Amino acid sequence: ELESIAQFTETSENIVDVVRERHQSKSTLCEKMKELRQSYEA
Amino acid sequence: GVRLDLQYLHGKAKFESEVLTRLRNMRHKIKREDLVSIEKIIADREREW
Amino acid sequence: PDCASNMDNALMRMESLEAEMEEVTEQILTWREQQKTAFQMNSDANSSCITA
Repeated sequence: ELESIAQFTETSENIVDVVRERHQSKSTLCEKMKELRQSYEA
Repeated sequence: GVRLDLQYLHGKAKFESEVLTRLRNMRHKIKREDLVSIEKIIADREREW
Repeated sequence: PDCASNMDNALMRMESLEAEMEEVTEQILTWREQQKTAFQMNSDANSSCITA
């Protein structure tokens, strides 16, 4: 139980860091996908 | 006595496995249907030119 | 509760990065085949003018 509550906190904060790096690490994915999009919208 | 919800955990684990599968299906379709259509039509234009 | 709340808030932004990829794939493929209808119809149109 206490191993799994520890794992739940660690995993929940790891996922909240990994998705942050996918948004903020570089241009970023969230930037270059909108640059690409706006080419075909144009 | 705090409870971890095993049905939410398994529900998101399933749905992320379905995201990971949708991404693989899109990415493999691009690499069998779309790019093979494109690279053929390109090379058949260039070899008639 | 805040661990769960922030983790679902992360996964919904990963789900949102799938959704932007498949729509931009369909934008690229929609435009690819749009252009070919315009290029085709110009060949039929100019072929008709020879008749005059």
